[PDB]
Amino acid sequence: SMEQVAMELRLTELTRLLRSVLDQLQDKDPARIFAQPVSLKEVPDYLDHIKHPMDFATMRKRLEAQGYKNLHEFEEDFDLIIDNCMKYNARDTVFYRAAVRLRDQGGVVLRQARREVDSIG
Repeated sequence: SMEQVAMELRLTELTRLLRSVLDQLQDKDPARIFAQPVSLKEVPDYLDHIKHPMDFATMRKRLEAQGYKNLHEFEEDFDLIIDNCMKYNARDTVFYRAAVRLRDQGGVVLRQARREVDSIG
């Protein structure tokens, strides 16, 4: 149907906008702390601590399959990156501090992304 096509075009355009958002958020992680999944070979207990691991590469795979239906879903995964790190790592660590700085900086980006998603529809 044409209606199904129009919905698919909207999803495609959302995917475009979320790719630009993802790029901008990942630039706020110049250390690349959040680039890849935590390795279960290197942190064998991780899944005892963190139930839903998340990282920028895993987000990018979902994005490229057009797997985010709305900005809320994308934000959920970004918040998991931050929140997982702030739980597993202590306040005095480079990891935790990197997560705080990512959250603070990413807030700016996400605030305008929401306006754009609402504005363009």
